Amino acid sequence: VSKRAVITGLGIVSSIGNNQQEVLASLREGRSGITFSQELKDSGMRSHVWGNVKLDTTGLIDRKVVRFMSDASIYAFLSMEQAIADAGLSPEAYQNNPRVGLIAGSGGGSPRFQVFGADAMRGPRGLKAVGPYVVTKAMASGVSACLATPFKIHGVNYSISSACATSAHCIGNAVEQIQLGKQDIVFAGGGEELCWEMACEFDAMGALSTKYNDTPEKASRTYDAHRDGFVIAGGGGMVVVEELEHALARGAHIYAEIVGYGATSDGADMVAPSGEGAVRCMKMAMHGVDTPIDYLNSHGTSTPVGDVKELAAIREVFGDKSPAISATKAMTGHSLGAAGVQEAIYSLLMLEHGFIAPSINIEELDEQAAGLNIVTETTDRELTTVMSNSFGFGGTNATLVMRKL
Amino acid sequence: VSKRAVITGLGIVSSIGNNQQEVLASLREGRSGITFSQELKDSGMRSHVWGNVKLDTTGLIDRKVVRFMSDASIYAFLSMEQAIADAGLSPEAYQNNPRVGLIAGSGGGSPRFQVFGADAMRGPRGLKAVGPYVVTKAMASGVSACLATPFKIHGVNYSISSACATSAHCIGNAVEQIQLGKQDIVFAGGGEELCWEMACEFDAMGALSTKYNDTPEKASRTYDAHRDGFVIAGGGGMVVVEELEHALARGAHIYAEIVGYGATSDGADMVAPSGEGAVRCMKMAMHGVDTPIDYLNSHGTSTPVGDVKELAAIREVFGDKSPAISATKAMTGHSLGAAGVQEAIYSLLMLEHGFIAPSINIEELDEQAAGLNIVTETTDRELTTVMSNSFGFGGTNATLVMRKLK
Amino acid sequence: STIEERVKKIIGEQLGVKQEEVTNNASFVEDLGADSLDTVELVMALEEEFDTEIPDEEAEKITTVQAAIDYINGHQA
Amino acid sequence: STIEERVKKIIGEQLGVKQEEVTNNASFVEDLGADSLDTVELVMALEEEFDTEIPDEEAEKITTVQAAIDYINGHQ
Ligand SMILES: *[C@@H](C(=O)CCCCCCCC)[C@@H](O)C(=O)NCCNC(=O)CCNC(=O)[C@H](O)C(C)(C)COP(*)(=O)O
Ligand SMILES: *[C@@H](C(=O)CCCCCCCC)[C@@H](O)C(=O)NCCNC(=O)CCNC(=O)[C@H](O)C(C)(C)COP(*)(=O)O
Repeated sequence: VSKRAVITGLGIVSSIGNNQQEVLASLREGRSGITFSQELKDSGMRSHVWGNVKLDTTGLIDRKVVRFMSDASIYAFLSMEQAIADAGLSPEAYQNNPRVGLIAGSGGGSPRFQVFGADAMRGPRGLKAVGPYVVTKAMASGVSACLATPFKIHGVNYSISSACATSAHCIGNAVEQIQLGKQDIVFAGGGEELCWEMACEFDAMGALSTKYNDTPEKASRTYDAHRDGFVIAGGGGMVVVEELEHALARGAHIYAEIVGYGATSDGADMVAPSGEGAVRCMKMAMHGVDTPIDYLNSHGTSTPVGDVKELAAIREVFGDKSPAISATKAMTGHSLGAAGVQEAIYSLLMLEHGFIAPSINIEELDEQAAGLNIVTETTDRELTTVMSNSFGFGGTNATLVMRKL
Repeated sequence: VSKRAVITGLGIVSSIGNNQQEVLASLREGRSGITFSQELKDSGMRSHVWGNVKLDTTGLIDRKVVRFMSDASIYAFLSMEQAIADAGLSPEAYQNNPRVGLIAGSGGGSPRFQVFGADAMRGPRGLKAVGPYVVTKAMASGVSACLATPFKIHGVNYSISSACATSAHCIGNAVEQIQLGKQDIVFAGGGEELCWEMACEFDAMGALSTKYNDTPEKASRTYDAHRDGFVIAGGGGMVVVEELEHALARGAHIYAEIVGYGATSDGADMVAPSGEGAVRCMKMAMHGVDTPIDYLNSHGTSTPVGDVKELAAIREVFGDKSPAISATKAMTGHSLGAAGVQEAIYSLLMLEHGFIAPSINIEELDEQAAGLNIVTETTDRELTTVMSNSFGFGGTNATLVMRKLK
Repeated sequence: STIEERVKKIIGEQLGVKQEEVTNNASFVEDLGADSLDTVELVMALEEEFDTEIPDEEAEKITTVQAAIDYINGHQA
Repeated sequence: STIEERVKKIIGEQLGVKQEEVTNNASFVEDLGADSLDTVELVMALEEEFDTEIPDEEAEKITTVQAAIDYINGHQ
């Protein structure tokens, strides 16, 4: 028989909380992670906001392992430790075990350290200034390599990259490993650094927010008529995807089962979605799921184009049976590769603690958002089935559907 | 875990050939693809040799398509064009088709273009010098995004990245998608660009060959006792992974069935292999395979640390029944992210054309190759089952086993 | 005028979107085969050609061949 | 900070060891847990700290803190 996959542990470092407790509080309160960045302004950009991680990471991780890591790996690492703790896994349980694996990625590796390495090459010292550690900080697989090694992972070990769907495809791929019976546990998630080196390339396409540099907590404002792009964010998240029989036999806490995973492709435009991909993606995630979506964490990035196409696709999927929607990115900003796992965790906390978090900074709605149930006030509700979406450049789409046992 | 998966088409852009016919000829002749590199020497680098792709790409790709692409995406796009034609596939069959996906990656996105967009931003024009196309070029998923979009792919779409195992894991995951019955066809492969910006990061580690810059074709010399590091290379490759019944019912040409896929982790050293994880990876890929491995395409990068550890692991798995072994990187150099699929392609061409390609440049064979059958001259042989290993930094291991169809 | 601006713009736009003979009523997207990023890039090209920086609120409006000529003729440089 | 104090701070920060467990006769590899990439980074930091170049031939000969301290003393 094909197996079932459940979430038995989570960890997160995000612009709105350094662990799941801080995040739970933020979600209930609609607290913004967005702040003004003197680094973005000093670089020459027109976006001066960001969802930064509010934590000095200097010296938190052992020298011998942190020497290989860029910030994406740092955040994913710290998230992993919390997830291992949450799942109640001892070292003997998950280390040196061929049935325990890890799939975790970033959207962009480390632009900061690819730039460092070249800047140092071109200087007076040459190779001597580069150092022997840039490759592992810059490779696209840094997040998985820098965690699989110190945590003694013996099973699957690789990253998925799919732009801003990255960490949701990681979770989905981890579920398929469980389903195929190849792994008992897979740590799944990702991380993303926060730096002008990569922010400025988004500004050059005019995708970031330019108008609210003086009012940072308002710049990210999904579904609002005067949204002017997304607020870039950094951070990390990790969940423990576990086979159901294995979780039961060890007495684990089960947040939820993953009952659906959709992954589709638009095959259309390189930077704007098609909605058609999203429709099939949510549909394939709901396939065989005999309960309704009680809550839907949208992808919603506060972009002109993005927010509408997803509401359109949402409207086509659900008929007169629409569920509630909020864009937590209105509080958090957009962590890119780490977005999917973080939003999976926000959705899991809404399910565990029976509320719906609000989409904030909607002063004036958008006409296309009519008839839809965009929850803008924290609301207590017994949720049973939740759904989260992530989309990315290149027309890549991911959907996860999560249900209580 | 029940559908069977075959390769029905392939394409490749490589230091030893711009298509499979040229690649076949180099493989049989033991021809080197390594040349001296002005760019590398100019950068300050100690390694002045590389496996460059010898191809003028001017005009090969539509302007509205190539504007989004780094070199890695270019090589993979050209490889995919080849593979679609080689599979006998027309747009009506594979485009706008939800049962057709793409899994293809790079080891490092585009270091050249991340340094570009940063060199520009810090220059006079700032944001306008950067321009609006740098994200798709530098993002890690650029290879998959820049192909799935113009080929109108509708099924799965994402990259796997695992350092130098990248495109082998892509093929493996393509196979699992067929096995799970979620896809009828998955294009799987990868590409990597070739640039000082990335190569100097390897030079700084001590990872690259530096002692043979005067004789570039002898720098890559896996299993040679005086090997001194790998020779960086670039390129792309793509194979068409297809569900078996589907292939048979359309009269496809089938190169081989993918009968094994291993994917493990060392959990030990960030940059040196444990060998223990490779043993499990090769063992995992051989599971349920009732025919012996006739030929093994090792990862074999020409590193002092790397080559012997993999030989030790091959000994452990095979014991006194060594398959024929050769390291094609001694000819081709190391294409990083693209290495897996290109070596899967070489192994498929050895299987289709009945020969073992030579492990070149072995003047003095390392004392640790004892009891291993390292083939140093082209050998015509009817092969049935071949294996290919790929390893990466971070202790990541992949193995593919490919077998002729009964 | 035409060779003062209209022709020059017209040259700019035909090389940008890759097209031949662009008509004064043409829409970059609806007629000339462009998208958002092409037009972002076309604005840059019109800035190099005339040594001027086009404001954001104005560049937002430059989506037809006439909107391009009208902007360069009706302002500075 | 003299030659010795600077040398031990470099060693200490990079190998993650308190600047008192840096014995003068400690071996980077045997006593302070350096691996081959630590060896590259340590030599590169020392080279930068004292503007001296250390050929590979010399760097293999330096197995101890004191040999490093002695190498820096006798080149400039
Ligand atoms: C993230 C993403 O997918 C791409 C970047 C991730 C990797 C970074 C690596 C750097 C080295 C977000 O862009 C995202 O979530 N995208 C998914 C779709 N959402 C969305 O809101 C669409 C965004 N598009 C637009 O804003 C316009 O369509 C745009 C930019 C094309 C304007 O041009 P035109 O359409 O007017
Ligand atoms: C490729 C790889 O895994 C990294 C890919 C990076 C992708 C692009 C990043 C852009 C910034 C090869 O490094 C590879 O295939 N590695 C796996 C095989 N290993 C191998 O051959 C041995 C490697 N290690 C060593 O040779 C030594 O460990 C060395 C010289 C690095 C340090 O010496 P110390 O251990 O004695």
